[PDB]
Amino acid sequence: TYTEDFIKKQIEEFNIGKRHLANMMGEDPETFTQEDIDRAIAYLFPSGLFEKRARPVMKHPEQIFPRQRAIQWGEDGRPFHYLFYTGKQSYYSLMHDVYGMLLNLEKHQIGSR
Amino acid sequence: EDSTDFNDKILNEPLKHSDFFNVKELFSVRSLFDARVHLGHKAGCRHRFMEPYIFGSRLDHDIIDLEQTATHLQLALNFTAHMAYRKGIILFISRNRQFSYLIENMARDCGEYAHTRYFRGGMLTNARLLFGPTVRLPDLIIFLHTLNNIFEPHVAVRDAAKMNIPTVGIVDTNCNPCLITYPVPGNDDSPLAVHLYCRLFQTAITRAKEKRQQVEALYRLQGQK
Amino acid sequence: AGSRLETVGSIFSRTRDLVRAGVLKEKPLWFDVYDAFPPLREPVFQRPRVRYGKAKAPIQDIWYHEDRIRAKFYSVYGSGQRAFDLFNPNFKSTCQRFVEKYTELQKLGETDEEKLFVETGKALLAEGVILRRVG
Amino acid sequence: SNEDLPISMENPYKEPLKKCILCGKH
Amino acid sequence: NVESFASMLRHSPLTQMGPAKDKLVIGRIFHIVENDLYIDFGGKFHCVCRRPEVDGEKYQKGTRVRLRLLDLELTSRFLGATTDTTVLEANAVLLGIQES
Amino acid sequence: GKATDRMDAFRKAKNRAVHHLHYIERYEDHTIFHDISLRFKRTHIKMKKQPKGYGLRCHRAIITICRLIGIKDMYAKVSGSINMLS
Ligand code: FES
Ligand SMILES: [Mg+2]
Repeated sequence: TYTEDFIKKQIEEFNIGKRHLANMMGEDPETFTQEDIDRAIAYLFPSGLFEKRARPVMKHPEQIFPRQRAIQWGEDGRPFHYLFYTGKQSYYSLMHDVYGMLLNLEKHQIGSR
Repeated sequence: EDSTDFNDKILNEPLKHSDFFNVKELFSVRSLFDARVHLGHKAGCRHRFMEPYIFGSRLDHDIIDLEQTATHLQLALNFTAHMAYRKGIILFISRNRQFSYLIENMARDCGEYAHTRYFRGGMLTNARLLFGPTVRLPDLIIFLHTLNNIFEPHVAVRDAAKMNIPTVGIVDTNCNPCLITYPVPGNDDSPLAVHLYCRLFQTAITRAKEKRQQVEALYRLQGQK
Repeated sequence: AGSRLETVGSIFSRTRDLVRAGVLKEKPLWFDVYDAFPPLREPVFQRPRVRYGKAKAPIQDIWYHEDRIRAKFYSVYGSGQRAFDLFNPNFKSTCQRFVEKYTELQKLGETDEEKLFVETGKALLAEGVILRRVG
Repeated sequence: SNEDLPISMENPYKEPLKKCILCGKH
Repeated sequence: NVESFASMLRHSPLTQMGPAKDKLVIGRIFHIVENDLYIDFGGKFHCVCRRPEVDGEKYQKGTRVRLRLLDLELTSRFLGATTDTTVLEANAVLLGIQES
Repeated sequence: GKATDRMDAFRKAKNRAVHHLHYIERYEDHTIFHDISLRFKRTHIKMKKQPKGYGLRCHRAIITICRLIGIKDMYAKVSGSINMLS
């Protein structure tokens, strides 16, 4: 489990390292893209491992780290979402919204996968 | 000192009044009759422990004594209002698929929680291992349909009894009110009855929360002056 | 610690004993409300059992004096043309109107039941109520 | 008391018992 | 002065209806799912009928129709069961559409 | 408690026992209020109330339970199937 504060620290470290990496490569820090970072990492740390994920990777912490939801209960412990005690609030709320829109429509009445 | 005075003037005060939130005006015997509360299942579907609440059988159809229903509803609404007043977590549980949308809307409006989907095992007896170590269990569970989809008692009432969570449940002529703290003998199938129950409980919760804010604000004003 | 024995006493009884013994450091939020306004029946788990032998359910049927009139009018003269509107709390069917007229004539004090039934039919005919017998 | 309470009666709507086609015939 | 529950039950339209078999009533449609008319009357349960093949387009939500009730609830006890299995629905025949 | 390792079985049983608790009413905090006769799955238990100083002449297992509960004096006789669980 990674907290939001840890993510913020990683983002700050990523920005500092990105500016340092641009300084090492002698390019403009402002106009430095992820492709430029990938090229610098590949040249500085040449890895021939066939699996790409085993090679050194320097990306944004948002993409590198997985995605976690926020804590539903606050200091008082009260959950923030009405359908919390179902264990799948995101799915059931989405199903609730679709069913509601289906009711509303009833009242009114190739490349896409 | 101040905390003890705060609790005495806010929490202990309503306990000294028979009806502090005035829930008697919410419902009447004629209102229940117009909502088809008295209707029940067949005599062959009659379950034990509901015979005292059943007024009688009318052409192989049970009739529920609305006099007992009114008294049980009065106690249930009073308990629900006090729990809402005490900032308690109220969970509406119902496995019926005809009123799931209505019950979820009621929970949104009153600010409380609802569970109208499949009840996975361990949501109460093993809640810490699923939601998290610091999860807070509900302080009150309200059943609008105590029976699951196989015409058997729901597992939530047994789990609530295990976890010492009081239950307010609507019980028809084929339910088991043995483990329900506040059984309300009525009709759980008529849409009018279900809507009436949702409105009465929503009004009781809303009034309790508003009166809690008014009393707390008045107490703070008195403390300042 | 708490107690998860749902079949041994009620939730209140278990909670009260644990608080008395000191196992539960703090009473639950619902404890005060339950004590102030206890339910009519304390919730204790009791196993349902089958009624063997000559035991019969105490639930009794619901019958009235007018049920004889309704059954007779449903047999002779059949069901009325007017469709029942159960939504209206003040709906009055042809059979009910026949029952009311029969009751009114009974209040007058006619002795013969057959004459009472015939007079009720005569009153409806005078009022214009359609009386189509099945036979 | 109240005269609207249900009374004790046998079922008046009960239909007569069905009889076979040969009932009552030698 | 206050109406008693016994008085309400005695004078209720459902009580004075008597047996529900072969009785003409008026129902209201409140739900349609793939040519299935979920008609509701003054009873504990609704009745599900099929849209008539003749001029069935007028059967929409809120339409009032005439029904011949056969049973207020379909319950039956089968072999080995300790209780009557129920469908939570009534049985009726869709005669037509109520017209005023 | 059941486990492949005996220590794990001890931990599981102990942590489940603390959640499943009864309450025993002790007369004057040393005995039972009245004599109790019961049968539970072919196990007959007959317990007699005793005055102070009598001691626990009940069973090696019942002594352990009575000491945990807080009962000081009782006389219990066990007949039939001597099954620890029953
Ligand atoms: S019914 Fe068979 S002989 Fe009468
Ligand atoms: Mg029901």
